[PDB]
Amino acid sequence: VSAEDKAAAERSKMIDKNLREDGEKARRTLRLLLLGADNSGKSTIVKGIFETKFQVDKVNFHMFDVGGQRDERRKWIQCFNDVTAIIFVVDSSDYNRLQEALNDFKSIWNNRWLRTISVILFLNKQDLLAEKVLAGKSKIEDYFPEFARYTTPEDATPEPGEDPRVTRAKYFIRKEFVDISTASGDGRHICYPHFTCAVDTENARRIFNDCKDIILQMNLREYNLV
Amino acid sequence: DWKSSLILMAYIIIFLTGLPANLLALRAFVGRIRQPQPAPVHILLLSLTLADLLLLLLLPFKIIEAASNFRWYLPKVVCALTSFGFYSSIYCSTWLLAGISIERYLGVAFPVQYKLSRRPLYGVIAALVAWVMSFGHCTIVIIVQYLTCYENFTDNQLDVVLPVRLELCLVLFFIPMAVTIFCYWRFVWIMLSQPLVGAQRRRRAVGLAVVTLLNFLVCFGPYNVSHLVGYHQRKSPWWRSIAVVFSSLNASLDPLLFYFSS
Amino acid sequence: ELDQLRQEAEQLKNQIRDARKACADATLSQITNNIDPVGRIQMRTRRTLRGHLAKIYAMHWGTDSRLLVSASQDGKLIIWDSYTTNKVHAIPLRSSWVMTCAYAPSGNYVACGGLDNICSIYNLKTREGNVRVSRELAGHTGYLSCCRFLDDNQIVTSSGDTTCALWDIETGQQTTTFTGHTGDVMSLSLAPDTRLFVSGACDASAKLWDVREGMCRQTFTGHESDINAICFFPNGNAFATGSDDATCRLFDLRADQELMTYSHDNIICGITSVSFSKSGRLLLAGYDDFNCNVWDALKADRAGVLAGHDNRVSCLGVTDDGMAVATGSWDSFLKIWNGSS
Amino acid sequence: ASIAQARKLVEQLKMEANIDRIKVSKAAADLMAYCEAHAKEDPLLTPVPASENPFR
Amino acid sequence: VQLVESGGGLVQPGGSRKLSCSASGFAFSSFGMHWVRQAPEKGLEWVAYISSGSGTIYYADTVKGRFTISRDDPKNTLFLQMTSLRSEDTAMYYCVRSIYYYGSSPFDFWGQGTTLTVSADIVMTQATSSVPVTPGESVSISCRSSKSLLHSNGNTYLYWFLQRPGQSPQLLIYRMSNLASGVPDRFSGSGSGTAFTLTISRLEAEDVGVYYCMQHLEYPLTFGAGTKLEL
Ligand SMILES: Cc1noc(C)c1-c1ccc(C(=O)N2[C@@H](c3ccccc3Cl)SC[C@H]2C(=O)O)cc1
Ligand SMILES: Cc1nc(N2C[C@@H](C)O[C@@H](C)C2)c2[nH]c(N)c(S(=O)(=O)c3ccccc3F)c2n1
Ligand SMILES: CC(C)CCC[C@@H](C)[C@H]1CC[C@H]2[C@@H]3CC=C4C[C@@H](O)CC[C@]4(C)[C@H]3CC[C@]12C
Ligand SMILES: CCCCCCCCCCCCCCCC(=O)O
Repeated sequence: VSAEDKAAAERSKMIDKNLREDGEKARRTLRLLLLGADNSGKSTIVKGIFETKFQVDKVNFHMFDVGGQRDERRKWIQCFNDVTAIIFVVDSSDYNRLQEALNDFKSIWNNRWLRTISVILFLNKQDLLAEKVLAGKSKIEDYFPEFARYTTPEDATPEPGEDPRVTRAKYFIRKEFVDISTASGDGRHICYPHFTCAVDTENARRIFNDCKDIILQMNLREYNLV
Repeated sequence: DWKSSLILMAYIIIFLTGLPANLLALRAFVGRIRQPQPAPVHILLLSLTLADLLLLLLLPFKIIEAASNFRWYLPKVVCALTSFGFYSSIYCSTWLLAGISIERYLGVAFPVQYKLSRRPLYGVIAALVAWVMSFGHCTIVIIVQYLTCYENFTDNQLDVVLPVRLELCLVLFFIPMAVTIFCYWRFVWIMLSQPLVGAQRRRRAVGLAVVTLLNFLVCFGPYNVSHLVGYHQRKSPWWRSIAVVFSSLNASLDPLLFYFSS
Repeated sequence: ELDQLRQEAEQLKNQIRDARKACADATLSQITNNIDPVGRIQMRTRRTLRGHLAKIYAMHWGTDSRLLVSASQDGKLIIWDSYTTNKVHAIPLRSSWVMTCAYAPSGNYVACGGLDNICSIYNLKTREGNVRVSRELAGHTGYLSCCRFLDDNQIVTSSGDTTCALWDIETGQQTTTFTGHTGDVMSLSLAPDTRLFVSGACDASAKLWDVREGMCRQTFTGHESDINAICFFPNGNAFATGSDDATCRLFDLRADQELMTYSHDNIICGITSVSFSKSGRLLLAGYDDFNCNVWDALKADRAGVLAGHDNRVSCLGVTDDGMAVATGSWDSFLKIWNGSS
Repeated sequence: ASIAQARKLVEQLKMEANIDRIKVSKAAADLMAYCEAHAKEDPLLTPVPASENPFR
Repeated sequence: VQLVESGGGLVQPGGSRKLSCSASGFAFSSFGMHWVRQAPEKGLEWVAYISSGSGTIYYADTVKGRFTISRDDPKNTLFLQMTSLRSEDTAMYYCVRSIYYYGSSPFDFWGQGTTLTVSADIVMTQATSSVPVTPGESVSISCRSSKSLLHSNGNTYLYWFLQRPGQSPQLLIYRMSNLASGVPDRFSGSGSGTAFTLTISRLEAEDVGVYYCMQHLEYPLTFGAGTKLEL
């Protein structure tokens, strides 16, 4: 190598050092992906790309709400193949648009690229769903025939002091989403369903816990232990 | 004799089962290392495969030693080099397994921190520490030696070999054994305490960790127990030849648990 | 009104199909049967341009055939020196969601774009010695999928808003827009003469546009899935598409129809990148099966496999002199392939 | 509105239909001639010697 | 882009002095920096060189030990600690910049200069030193190296610089064939590995000056005595 080719190699080494430093700095933040519908309320969860940065337990999170591009979440979802998780906010109070939400979740779950990306499902608008169930004007049996023969499973966890009807409705929605999630994947990625009241401040904690579990599973896979 | 024939059969079976498997594991781990951002456990696994391969290359010398019954052996230089390499690779594998246990415990007790803060430098330093603690100790022993192929020792030499064996046990096995036992016990208990949202094969991993701990305690256990037994009896045990067979069995069983488990 | 128009459209499509059938006196496969097969193309990884820390979606060779620019989610736009594996520049992009990159024919400028819906033009040759963004071309309502330079002042970009645009870098506004697609445009290829270009969209169609007139000339509907990549034959009278249904196709601007289909039963994954050789006899084609396949463009016989990548091949380009083939994959690697004699 | 939206599609289809289309055989022959006429200048179809290879 | 240097005056022989080069208008951290001295009524002589990041440092054989080069990237300033000032150091010191990457123009901008008055090398040979040339006609300068400057990479590393009277030298050609930006088309470079020629198609009053040819191929960096153009 010449004297001006040695200096160019030195410059390339400096460029590589700066690249390594930038990669080390950018590897310390966990990236997410906000998905949902117009009525889901995905923006008010943690309380074209609309990045959102929040930190919990000294861990930096980066939520990428990809608005703007306005159709199926397709042909740009390949970029979010290295994200830690996908937050799928769904409005569980509107039964009319519920089936569209289940179809969207099925499409996202069965994606060829998101075959290893766990989905953190948030059943948003819990208070509205409870009010709708209590009123009785709107019945889920009209939209979902399977709800007529559905009953709350035994050994459940109805921690809030709520009526069985609200608990039964919530469990039915969660069961539908879980049955959609468990039909494929073979355990490579799993869905974490949570209930959000649109005023809860523990959404960040739930996301952190689910991301910790996902990262533990990835570490397990890295050890050829799973 | 029957014992020599059994030892030779075990040695040849171990070599045949290990050399292709270890070569495949070495190729796979080299490929993983060349991939961007290797984990420390990957470097530790690469070093473990290198140590296992180094042990396996000198296995033919132990085979011909068993065949000749120490009666007919190559010159002293070859014996001193091969025994040193074998006994140093044993302890290098022991310390590398101890390091892999630490990495596995770290990646489960602190998942997010392990994923964020890990660097290949930690694995490189662990591999260097293992290599030093094994090879440098064996080099010091062989240097003090110079300043049947180490089968028959006189009474004068016994008073030197037995305390050195005690040291090479209490410092080169009991520390790696303790850290491996602690790390795998914590791994198993933390994993059992984990309420995996779904069935993601978190029981097979616990079984594999238990199997790996048992493999460690069965392969490197009796060999180093023989050091204490010989020190207590003030005479080299006669079953060292069969304990080193179990110690070398780990060199072939490692790719089964670390690479071919999946 | 609406009913008659929907019908008139159907009868026009039927007329186009009948004209295409009438002009199809023969087929390219049966015409090119007496030519000797190219054989087995053996290619070895001459260089491995490593240094990216994330999955690559784009690369482009310089006109000198020595410098190439690569884009990745790491957030950098490296200007590699392929001969010596040297990073001439490392441009930090504002948005890491970059799926396209380009190299100007003069070599002075590069471009990048992606989910930010903005084409950023960077000035490589600056008196300050650094690379600074000379112009940010905003005005697209969808993610940018491909951007190509006409000259130092004009650049054509395709976005996921079913439109392609011709830009004026000096001004910053769309000189001409290209409408007609009904799906996300995923690739574009400028003709050798840069007076015409083609775009492959997700509606399984390819449209031949005119940069000056601004109107679509011909359409090509032969695929069954989204067209992830499109190239252009060196003579400028044909082009090759690569879709998600694991089949390439060779359309002709004069016969207005697909000539041959490059498919195999063993391959079920879609094509991500397509580029021709300098002579046009070879058709490089990346695939999601971590492999790149070399297709004999005249016989549809796989003449080789460029299997050296540990992840999906996303970008692929042949040098201007045809001396090398560079393939980029999601494993953050960039390999230069060259034949051995 | 839909009338103008369809009218535009009808006009585009009419414009595409009324174009000059040569025979497929002639286009295939032209492509074959181009491929066979630049074969010696293709460093991938015909590999160059390692002396002239810049990536050796 | 502007380099201003200060810190050079009258120094007693055997003393010490430090030169400071203030850099502004460009990315100083990415540019390799040289020091070039020019004795009165004499040609340019290379002194020292510090790369980007201060990785490699190269000094001339006539200053090694006595002089040291250092760069303060954060404050954009280049320095030369000149010790044991002999009476051969009585020359104007320039602070040239040089970025090295495929296609770079090394030695692009030369600083203004600071006059310090102390009370195995490729020998380039610019035979002619005085040329009576009248505006309008073509003139060709001609250097000649001892070692062929054509490396295997294919690049002939010879640079051509013109100094207008009472002005800092300006690069006209890089790697012999290449022409520097801001440089008129008429200046041209034609080269052979041991013979190098610079031709100006039209003479201009601005063009008249002393033209110096340098080799960047081996570390010691030599400049030809130069060819003054007389109007
Ligand atoms: C020191 C010294 N001075 O005199 C004598 C005798 C010794 C002496 C020799 C051997 C040992 C001894 O037990 N070893 C060492 C060894 C054995 C064989 C080949 C290489 C080595 Cl390094 S390493 C492993 C250990 C073992 O056998 O398992 C201890 C002490
Ligand atoms: C300070 C230190 N030492 C390590 N090794 C362990 C053994 C195998 O080798 C020796 C040389 C030291 C580490 N190994 C790993 N994986 C880490 S860590 O950064 O991921 C990490 C940091 C905080 C909490 C949990 C972690 F997992 C780490 N850190
Ligand atoms: C202890 C004995 C038996 C084995 C010693 C081998 C060790 C020292 C050698 C062998 C292979 C080497 C590794 C190969 C390449 C890499 C990848 C690089 O990104 C970090 C350094 C790292 C990880 C090297 C660290 C040192 C290394 C692990
Ligand atoms: C064979 C090498 C054995 C050496 C063992 C050293 C292990 C060092 C572990 C340090 C990791 C950081 C500990 C947890 C930090 C925290 O509290 O979060």
